[PDB]
Amino acid sequence: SRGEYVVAKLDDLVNWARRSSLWPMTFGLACCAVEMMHMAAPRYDMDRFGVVFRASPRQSDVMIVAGTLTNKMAPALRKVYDQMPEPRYVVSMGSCANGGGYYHYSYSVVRGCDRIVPVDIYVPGCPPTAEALLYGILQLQRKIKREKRLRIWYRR
Amino acid sequence: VSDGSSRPYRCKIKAPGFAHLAGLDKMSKGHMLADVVAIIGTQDIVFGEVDR
Amino acid sequence: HHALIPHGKGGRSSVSGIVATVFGATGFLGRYVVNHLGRMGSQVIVPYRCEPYDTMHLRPMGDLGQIIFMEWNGKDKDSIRKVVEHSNVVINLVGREWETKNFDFEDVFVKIPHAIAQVSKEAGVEKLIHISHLNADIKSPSRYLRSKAVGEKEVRAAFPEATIIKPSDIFGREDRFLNYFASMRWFGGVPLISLGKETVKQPVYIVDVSKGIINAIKDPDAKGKTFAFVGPNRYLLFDLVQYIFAVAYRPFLPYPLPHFAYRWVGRLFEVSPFEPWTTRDKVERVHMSDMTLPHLPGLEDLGIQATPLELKAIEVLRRHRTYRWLTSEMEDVKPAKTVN
Amino acid sequence: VKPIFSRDMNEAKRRVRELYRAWYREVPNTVHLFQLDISVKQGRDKVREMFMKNAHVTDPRVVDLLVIKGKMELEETINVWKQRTHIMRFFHETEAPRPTDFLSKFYVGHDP
Amino acid sequence: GGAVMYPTKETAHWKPPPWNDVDPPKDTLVSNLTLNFGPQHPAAHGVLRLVM
Amino acid sequence: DTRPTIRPRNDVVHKQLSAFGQYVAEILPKYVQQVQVSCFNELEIFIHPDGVIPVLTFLRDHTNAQFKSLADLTAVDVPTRQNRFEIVYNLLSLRFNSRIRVKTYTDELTPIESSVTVYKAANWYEREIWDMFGVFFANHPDLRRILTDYGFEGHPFRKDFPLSGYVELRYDDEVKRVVAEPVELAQEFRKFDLNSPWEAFPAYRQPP
Amino acid sequence: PPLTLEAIKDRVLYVLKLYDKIDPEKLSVNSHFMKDLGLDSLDQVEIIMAMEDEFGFEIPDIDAEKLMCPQEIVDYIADKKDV
Amino acid sequence: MFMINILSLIIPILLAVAFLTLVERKVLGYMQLRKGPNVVGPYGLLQPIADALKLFTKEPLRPATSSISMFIIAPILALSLALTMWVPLPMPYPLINMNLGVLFMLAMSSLAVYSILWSGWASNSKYALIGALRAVAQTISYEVTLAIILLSVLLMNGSYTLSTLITTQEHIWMIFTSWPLAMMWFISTLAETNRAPFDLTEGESELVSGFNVEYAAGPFAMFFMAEYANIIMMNAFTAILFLGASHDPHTPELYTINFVLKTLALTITFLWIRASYPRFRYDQLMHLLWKSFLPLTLALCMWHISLPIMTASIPPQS
Ligand SMILES: NC(=O)C1=CN([C@@H]2O[C@H](COP(=O)(O)OP(=O)(O)OC[C@H]3O[C@@H](n4cnc5c(N)ncnc54)[C@H](OP(=O)(O)O)[C@@H]3O)[C@@H](O)[C@H]2O)C=CC1
Ligand code: SF4
Repeated sequence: SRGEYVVAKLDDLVNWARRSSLWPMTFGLACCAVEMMHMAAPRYDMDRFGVVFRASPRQSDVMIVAGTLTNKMAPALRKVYDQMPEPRYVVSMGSCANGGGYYHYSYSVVRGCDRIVPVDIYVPGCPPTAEALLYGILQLQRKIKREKRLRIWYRR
Repeated sequence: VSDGSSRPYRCKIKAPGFAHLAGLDKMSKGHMLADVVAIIGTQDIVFGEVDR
Repeated sequence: HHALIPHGKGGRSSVSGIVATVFGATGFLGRYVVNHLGRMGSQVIVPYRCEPYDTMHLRPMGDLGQIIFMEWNGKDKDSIRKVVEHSNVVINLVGREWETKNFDFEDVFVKIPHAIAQVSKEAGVEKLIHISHLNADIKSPSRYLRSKAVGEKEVRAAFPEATIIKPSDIFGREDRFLNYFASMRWFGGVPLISLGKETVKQPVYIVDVSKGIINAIKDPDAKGKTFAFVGPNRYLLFDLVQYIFAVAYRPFLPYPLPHFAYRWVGRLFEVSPFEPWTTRDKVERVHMSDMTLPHLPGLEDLGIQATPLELKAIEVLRRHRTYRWLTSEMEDVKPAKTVN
Repeated sequence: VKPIFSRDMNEAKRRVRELYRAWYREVPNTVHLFQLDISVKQGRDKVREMFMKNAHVTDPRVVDLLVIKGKMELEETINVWKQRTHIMRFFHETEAPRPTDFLSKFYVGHDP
Repeated sequence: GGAVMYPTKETAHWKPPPWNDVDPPKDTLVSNLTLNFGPQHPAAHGVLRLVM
Repeated sequence: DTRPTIRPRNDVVHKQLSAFGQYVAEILPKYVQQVQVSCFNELEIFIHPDGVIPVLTFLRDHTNAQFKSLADLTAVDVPTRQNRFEIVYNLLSLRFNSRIRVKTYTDELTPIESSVTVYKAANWYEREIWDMFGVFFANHPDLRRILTDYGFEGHPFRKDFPLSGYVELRYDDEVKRVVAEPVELAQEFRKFDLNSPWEAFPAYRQPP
Repeated sequence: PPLTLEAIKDRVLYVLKLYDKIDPEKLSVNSHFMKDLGLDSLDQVEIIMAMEDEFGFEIPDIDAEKLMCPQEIVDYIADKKDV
Repeated sequence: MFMINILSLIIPILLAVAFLTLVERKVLGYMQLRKGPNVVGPYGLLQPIADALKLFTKEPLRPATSSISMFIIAPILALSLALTMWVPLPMPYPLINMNLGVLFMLAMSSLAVYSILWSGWASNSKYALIGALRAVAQTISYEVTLAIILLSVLLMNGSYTLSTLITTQEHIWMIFTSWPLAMMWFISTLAETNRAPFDLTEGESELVSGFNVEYAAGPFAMFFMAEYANIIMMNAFTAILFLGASHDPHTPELYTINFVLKTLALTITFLWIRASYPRFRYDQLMHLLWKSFLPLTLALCMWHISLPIMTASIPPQS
């Protein structure tokens, strides 16, 4: 039908804009934040893909949890995530943020940021290489490309 | 600290930035907010070693 | 056949043997039902027809592998089969307060319930928890409550040993009842039929309803029983809305609107292709007084004591206050008059 | 043994009362500042409950240490170093009630 | 002596001015701003809560 | 012995450290209980817990001991002693290019005089010792939690404190906040028994 | 308006009535808190704090330990107010 | 036809702002051994469109502590004034020809400040309040010097009419006559637009996001557009004032092109300065503008008052 075609084309336009102008917040916790800086380094240049590191959570689209998420830090991470205006995405970088990593059996480490915020992409490594994080972000762009938000609305 | 076994009994780590950050208030006396940003950077602090 | 021995301490990493398929878990009640199931260590299967993004908030509710997401179609029994095939409990929460283009109250409160109940028997599911509405009448003024009664009979026909729950007006953080009245401030006054003096409502907290569903599954005697989940206090519509505008610190301007005019206003808001702000059935349901059914067990029989609205109303309506009245406590506002 | 702050239990009890007054007069501010969804009575009862947990203590050194930790907890609350999550951790809500009856324990699991 | 020659009940509570007209300074001390230079801040290295 | 595998031993520094240990013991016999020099040229002075301030102030101000830098301040938990907590002071002397160690002991209740007046670095070190072990330092300008969570209960670096702790955090959708719950592990920490049943070093054999 | 002993007694008894744990049957100017009303040390501390709020002065714990009866509270308030 | 002219002065300016975002990103990248947006569209030409669509499809949040009325009015004032300050610009013919267009520009800039003030105040956040106070301090420091330098350089123009600037510079750029005033005016324009070494109102590395920290989606896009439109407009003002261009009355395109190129060069220098220097401390900004510029601006004002009289070169009134 003509209705589905317009909605599908509109959905592609909306998805293309969101996935090609991802704005991660400047949020780094540990060793993995250093490799995150190397993704913004000239060699890999995350800004080349439109991925620009905004500072305030209210002006961001992705939260890249890069580092160990301690118990003392967990409430701060959740509130900063909640203050992100939707649509917002979470990318877990490093084994520390995935399932606790080296400090899984620690009295003051949350066993993965998944227990605090919903995660869209898990980037494995300790630390994941700057390409591995870039691969995860480019994988997130593909995941957003497969978002039929308006197309489902037309069929609700 | 070694007890004779193959696992260390106690391993205290002395972070150089642990003492430097303790004196942040001492150094940032009479300085503005923008100067504290400078003072934090000049101490070369990585919180992995500070928070062992 | 799928019988599991509970293990652990009932925590996040425990095993409870409560493998469940919560239909319509992407909704106000669904979130709490899944969260209660997830925290006990239950294999929760969440069917969804929306975008996986909308299901993201359900992900942290369970341990690794304890929350499985798989798509389903309400008009495809095959999709229902693959989502209830390995479940020993099935909970039906699918329900929309407004008729859509492709789904009407009959399709959501009669056809789907019947399909879920029918397929569950085929797969051998042990326990089914159906959620109707306290005021479900075969001759009710509202089509929403009309279909809610027809589907109730069909579920018992398809699934004879199925627990049926009839919540009154669930209220909570993401509710469309307390937020509904508090959002009427944008339209100036508060239109109420007969100034809300001829309607009695007995709202129920969202947590109590969710815990009642979980306790119903745990209870071995809930099979075949029909429960009615109601709050501990009955309020007049005018008194309840005034209390809603009281803890919200909003100027309460109630003006009586005739029934035909209010129905006309409801029709205007149905034009919106998105979620309507109000509906003609929404108007009739709000004006309809809550039924009293002392012949049915409630939350008390399941061990959960209903929480009074006064204790849990500050949570819902705090976001509706201005900066002036954000830090005000929950004790300054006096409880409204209850018709008990 | 060398004392910490008090040489007698009466002296130690004095500091406990001083801490309780500070805690009792802080609860209205804690509910207001943290925007808690509880009543002032609930917080003040909770303060009483936590004090009553350490009621069997008889060693004055332990009493002083408990008050020292009590003041530290109060300072975090006054300075809003704690958050709403930290304050509401005393009111265990997500934790399911664990019955203390033998037959109830027997039904649930192998817990001794 | 006193504030006025013919004092009344209301005026009797009011005391005479200081001898050097220097009113005792008030103790309404100005409170500072407890800004939270918290973890999210870009200059805080992500895991530093600076309560200034 | 000799040859590349072994580590060379310097006797000159050993003699100097032994002489300085005798010097310190002579000057401060009221608090010094024992003096040792390890084979790798590290000097340790053992001090009665009341001698923290006097001995440290001597080692900081004395013309023949200018240990003006507090290298480290830690505690060692040995739960087999009456005074399980062993407080260790690491000092550095830039004037004589040497280091010294001061070791005291304390119980779970007996406080220790705070060396903030001696070294201003001891502030956060004593805060960390209190947070991790529970040792209380009297006359401390600001003693509170430095490394653990704000509502944390217990001192983790104690030998009897479990590795995984007692509580864990997660986000609950009902209460809209991070909540603490008793720790439950998907996989238990597999404890390994690694010690060999055969004596490795005959030089450290304890009497039967 | 000058302060009177009867006014102090009435205000003290009103504050005691406001306290929930105090049963009005045993409540009298002479009735001991712990011995008769059935109160704890912490309950007495809460009562002292309520009296401080009512009368707007600070009672050190040294005096609060002495205060055990409503008449004793009235006497302390009168002495502090010179009434 | 006048409405068509209004649209042909507003929509192209918004497109220029949108693509100036991309130009800035790519210039910073290539000055940082990087590559600017290069994936979205050919050479990144589709990046601004993606950014705009994302921002306007992003959920805007209304802070609970914020005063809604001011919080919404501030962005509107910022953009409306940013689009209005282009009305009197002579390129070569001004849309609205005012005898005192220069004072109109000054007044419009002075009003635009309240956008940052109210956005900061109404945001009801500590960082936003700090950003608003920093904006206040910034406008305290540059306004006097800005006005004095502008007056001194217009003393050789004969009037505050902007169009006359083209005639005055018919044989020679006015920068050859007031290059110290040109330098000070350039720095004052940098400080005014909350730009390079003077990005104190926003303070990304010190105030997270400054006054606009609580702004998201559409309103944030409006503030960004207003900021960059003010950048381009101020660079255009610098071009017409000092870097005069030839105007053949029968071929206005010649001026338009020369003007555009000069404005583009000045904007590129703005980005160049942004990626070359550290940020000032606003105490140091105020001290500089009050103790190194202001005395010199007063001295040069005296000089440029006395010079036409002492050289019998007073410009015509009409
Ligand atoms: N106060 C109340 O809300 C009361 C409600 N009830 C009934 O109990 C249940 C409680 O659910 P509630 O929290 O209100 O849910 P919501 O209205 O918040 O959300 C409806 C849920 O049902 C799903 N759903 C609705 N229609 C369809 C459809 N045609 N096909 C597939 N899925 C569908 C939705 O999935 P999706 O989001 O993807 O569309 C969503 O998960 C409902 O059946 C409700 O009518 C009874 C008494 C009181
Ligand atoms: S995953 Fe490895 S590198 Fe990354 S933060 Fe954890 S420990 Fe550091």
